Amino acid sequence: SSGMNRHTDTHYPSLADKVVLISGGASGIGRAFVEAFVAQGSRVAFLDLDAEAGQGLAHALGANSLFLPCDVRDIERLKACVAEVERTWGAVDVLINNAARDDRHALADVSVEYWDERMQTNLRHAFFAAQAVAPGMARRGSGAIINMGSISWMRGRPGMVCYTTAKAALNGMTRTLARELGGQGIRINSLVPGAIRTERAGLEAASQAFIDQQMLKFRLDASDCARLALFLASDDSRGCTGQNFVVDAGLSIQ
Amino acid sequence: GMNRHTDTHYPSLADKVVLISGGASGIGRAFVEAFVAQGSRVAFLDLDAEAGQGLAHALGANSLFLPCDVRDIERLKACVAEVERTWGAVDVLINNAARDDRHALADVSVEYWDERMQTNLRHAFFAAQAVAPGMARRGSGAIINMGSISWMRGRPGMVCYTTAKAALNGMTRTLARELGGQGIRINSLVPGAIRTEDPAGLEAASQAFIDQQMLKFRLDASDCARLALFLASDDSRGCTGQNFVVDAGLSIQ
Amino acid sequence: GMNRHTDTHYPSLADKVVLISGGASGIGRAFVEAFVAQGSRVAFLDLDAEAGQGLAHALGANSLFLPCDVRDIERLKACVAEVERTWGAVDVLINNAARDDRHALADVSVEYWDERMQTNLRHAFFAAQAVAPGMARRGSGAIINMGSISWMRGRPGMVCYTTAKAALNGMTRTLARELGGQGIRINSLVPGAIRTEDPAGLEAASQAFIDQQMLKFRLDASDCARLALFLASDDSRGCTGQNFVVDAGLSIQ
Amino acid sequence: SSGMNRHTDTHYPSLADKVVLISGGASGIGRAFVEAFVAQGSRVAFLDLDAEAGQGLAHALGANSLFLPCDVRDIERLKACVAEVERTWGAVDVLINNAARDDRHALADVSVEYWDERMQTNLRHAFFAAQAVAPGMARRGSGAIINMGSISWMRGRPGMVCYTTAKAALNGMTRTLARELGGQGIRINSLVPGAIRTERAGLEAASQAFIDQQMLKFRLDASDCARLALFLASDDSRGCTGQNFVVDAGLSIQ
Ligand SMILES: NC(=O)c1ccc[n+]([C@@H]2O[C@H](COP(=O)([O-])OP(=O)(O)OC[C@H]3O[C@@H](n4cnc5c(N)ncnc54)[C@H](O)[C@@H]3O)[C@@H](O)[C@H]2O)c1
Ligand SMILES: NC(=O)c1ccc[n+]([C@@H]2O[C@H](COP(=O)([O-])OP(=O)(O)OC[C@H]3O[C@@H](n4cnc5c(N)ncnc54)[C@H](O)[C@@H]3O)[C@@H](O)[C@H]2O)c1
Ligand SMILES: NC(=O)c1ccc[n+]([C@@H]2O[C@H](COP(=O)([O-])OP(=O)(O)OC[C@H]3O[C@@H](n4cnc5c(N)ncnc54)[C@H](O)[C@@H]3O)[C@@H](O)[C@H]2O)c1
Ligand SMILES: NC(=O)c1ccc[n+]([C@@H]2O[C@H](COP(=O)([O-])OP(=O)(O)OC[C@H]3O[C@@H](n4cnc5c(N)ncnc54)[C@H](O)[C@@H]3O)[C@@H](O)[C@H]2O)c1
Repeated sequence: SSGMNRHTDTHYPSLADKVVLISGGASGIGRAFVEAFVAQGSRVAFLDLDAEAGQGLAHALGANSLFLPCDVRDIERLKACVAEVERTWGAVDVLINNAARDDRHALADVSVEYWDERMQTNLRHAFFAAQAVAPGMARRGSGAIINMGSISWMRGRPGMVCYTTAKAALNGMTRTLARELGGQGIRINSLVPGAIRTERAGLEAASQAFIDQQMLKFRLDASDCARLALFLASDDSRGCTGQNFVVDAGLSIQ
Repeated sequence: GMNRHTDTHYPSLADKVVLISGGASGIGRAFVEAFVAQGSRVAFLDLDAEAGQGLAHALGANSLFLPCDVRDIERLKACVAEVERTWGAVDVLINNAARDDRHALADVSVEYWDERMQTNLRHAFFAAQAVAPGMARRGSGAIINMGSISWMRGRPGMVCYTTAKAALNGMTRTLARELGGQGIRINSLVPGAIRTEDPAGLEAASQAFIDQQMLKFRLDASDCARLALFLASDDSRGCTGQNFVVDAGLSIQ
Repeated sequence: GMNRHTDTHYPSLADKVVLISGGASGIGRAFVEAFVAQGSRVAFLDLDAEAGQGLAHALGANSLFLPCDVRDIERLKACVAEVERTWGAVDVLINNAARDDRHALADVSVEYWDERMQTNLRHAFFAAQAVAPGMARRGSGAIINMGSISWMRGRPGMVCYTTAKAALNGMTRTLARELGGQGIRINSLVPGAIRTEDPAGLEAASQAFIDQQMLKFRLDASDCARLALFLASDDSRGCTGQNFVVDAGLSIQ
Repeated sequence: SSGMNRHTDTHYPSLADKVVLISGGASGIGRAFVEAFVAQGSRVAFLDLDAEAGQGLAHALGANSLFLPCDVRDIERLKACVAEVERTWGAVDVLINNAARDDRHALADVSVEYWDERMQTNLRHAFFAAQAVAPGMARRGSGAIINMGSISWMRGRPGMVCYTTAKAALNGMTRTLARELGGQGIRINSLVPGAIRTERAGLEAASQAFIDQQMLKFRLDASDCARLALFLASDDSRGCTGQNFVVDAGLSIQ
């Protein structure tokens, strides 16, 4: 559907028919991944807690898009959602650990219950999702995992300690997983966005603030993220593992 | 009788109130002994009661052992409040308690992951949260997060421990910014392969670390403690947000 | 007959003007061939005239070989100006020319150091300086600095080469900021141990890199070229100031 | 002399009588090193192109301070200055590569002659000085090298490409030298300052700008640098090599 963003004009033959799985795929950046992979002719499954948003997107993208309802805090349902994907299409080729929650919170405000919840939606699934797809990949001898990272912890960003600390956690989980699974043919990297404009006056000011702080004087959008994801998924990046790829218009270096 | 760990003397450490988690054994013990030798008032937390009691008794009246399982945040909070009740606001927090037991990626259950994160990461946040208001009232404080080179070197077979350690690398930066306007500096102390209490199997493993290191000698707990004293003292007053790596070059191979 | 290096097709590369130093052989050749396959106009510089001539002849009318010894800044400037005269402003500069010959710390003279810095670092600055005004007039441009993991891994026995490579790591960041307001993005492409044209001695060394890598296969020039195409294309339009490391995990050990 | 800053109250017995060599020692940060080591009772030699500044400082600090005139661009004189130090006191214990020139310069303005000169005063000496002191150290089985680094290249600071690129060069030269010389007992690290107030209206504003950007809301001065240098020199840091130690009040993380 010409209504839905293709995100790039580039064509990656190596993505055709690969099985892709994206968590938090129904909105924002996750939606752009879902769109971009479908446009390259992958078989794309995504998970999201918003069922009516997920259903609309699968309906718009057609039969090579699959929407599986899932709350990533429930590891049981996450492993079930994985098993379903592997049942329908085979072993996953490309896992994108994207689901996350970046609501702001002062350090003094944080209760034990909040911290545990935030760690569960922000960090713990990426581990269990990678744990779930790994053996299928290993059986085949190949696959790719992308962990969505953030420059927020790199820039020491205050006021959201559970989210920045999870993002920092994934930076390290990428390296060690890379080592643990590389012998099996599985490459793992972190895609690290800067300030991506989405849909999640004073808005104009905040937007100009980013442009003033960035090296490249235009705003980043979800397309910039998906363009990096397609490269990281494709055979073009087959020797890259353990690494961060930062798409942030220079905002992390100031 | 006690390991003093350095002949250096830091006048700025005299009388400072120092709180260390997992202080009864290993690295944490070395911190406890080193800061006591500098004249600090040192409170430490540990779930090993017998080890903690013995150590406090051996070090005397400027050591205080509080029993605490760091997974229990309420007890952690209570231990902090009691330190502040006895000696006033903490000057120096060292988030040290950790469990680095090996575990294969394939075998980790939800429950293991939650517990390993709670032992290895969660408490460092809550301990910081507990000491911050007392620090801010006084206008000064230092926090030291014990880090690890293991995640930097992509070390396999202990994903919960390395991921926690990588978590604290980020938590250092962001809390440094969030609290530094209150006068609180926060850094991570990042050791390499520290020797701590098949003879050939041990000897061989120890030789392998020497062979891979740039400096050809084994590191021990004293190396750690000497870095911590500097990171606590007024000599590092302007350092915040940073890692300081004591690893004989093991991380650069 | 030619290595195309990828089956990927980047429409944004069609007709772009690409300048590569040390393009006649090895990695630089792979760049030359890969961008020509995408429909770009590719100019390359090299001191090996016979290799450059043959390559331009083999690739045809959208390849231009300019003889150039990159230590000679005046010639470097002249080659840039001639590219701009034939095809207009450069779209994509790849600072590639380097010499990585081994040399012991103890034995390096002033003259060796100066020459090794001139071959390995200086030209990348001047080449950037030469292409920047033409980029700025058009409002867009990309620069790629070929980096190395060797300094990151503290590799001994070639101090001039590793120090140059570490120099470009910093030069990437600062030129990214200085030129990005003009629309010019700058990144470093950082390969691991790339196979390029005692059999047991070679086989063993190659096996050692496989053993230390995370992915168990040897990297080649094509791996490099496929990253460069992405870093040149509109797919990386928002990436600047950054390293992109293609090393099969060799740098994380 | 009570007139001269001691920089710390800390006492390091392991520094007593060690031989220290500092390039660009007569002014600013280099002067603070010279003062701090003398106060710990080291034998301190420094090099500087400003003879009358160097003479004044050696006169003020007394007989365990030695001032050797030197233009660090002249590698010959630098190796001679080293040989003199080793002749008078033995092998150097602690080398601090501090001399540098941070005049601003637009990228378009830079001529070949400028670039080569700047690289010579900013980078090339640190290599040759480390080359000169190394064999004496190796003979003894011990020593320490500190390379003065800068957060400027880390923060992608524009308008001084020769200086930031040299600083970036030394970041890498620290790692590789660490490996090359570690078997000999020589440890090498980079001391990396933030915005240090020195003596090198609108000044007040610029100063407030740093405080606003820093995490810790006070200015850094030369003492902060020397306090780190003494630790890096002493036996207290005997297991630390190959590393950066950044003293910048959080300015690099923003
Ligand atoms: N916005 C940016 O500038 C930016 C920058 C850096 C990193 N990122 C990262 O990009 C990724 C995508 O972020 P986004 O901005 O599109 O977020 P978003 O919240 O706009 O959309 C993410 C999706 O995740 C879903 N989701 C949230 N909780 C979930 C749960 N428990 N189970 C299942 N689905 C759940 C949301 O409903 C939504 O569908 C995240 O990893 C985030 O950290 C974003
Ligand atoms: N040993 C090394 O090579 C090494 C290397 C890198 C980093 N580190 C870091 O050093 C720090 C100290 O480590 P160590 O090697 O001495 O560890 P250790 O396991 O020997 O000792 C840690 C201490 O914590 C206590 N402890 C553990 N769990 C606890 C809990 N739930 N409640 C209370 N106390 C608890 C233990 O009883 C022990 O006294 C840790 O943060 C570790 O991450 C150690
Ligand atoms: N080979 C690897 O494993 C590897 C690893 C990391 C980084 N790199 C980087 O890859 C880039 C390409 O390297 P390579 O391995 O193909 O090197 P190479 O030495 O095989 O080829 C470099 C090319 O530059 C040309 N050249 C050298 N000096 C020149 C000069 N003064 N004037 C003009 N041309 C000159 C050569 O003639 C050759 O064609 C270099 O920047 C190197 O730093 C290579
Ligand atoms: N100022 C800061 O905020 C800051 C920040 C980061 C790094 N640094 C670094 O700190 C170190 C000291 O800098 P500073 O600010 O005190 O500089 P300064 O210029 O104030 O004093 C440095 C000394 O070096 C001398 N010198 C310069 N050229 C020389 C030459 N060719 N031969 C011999 N001596 C020479 C100067 O005359 C002076 O005596 C340098 O390595 C600099 O990069 C400074």
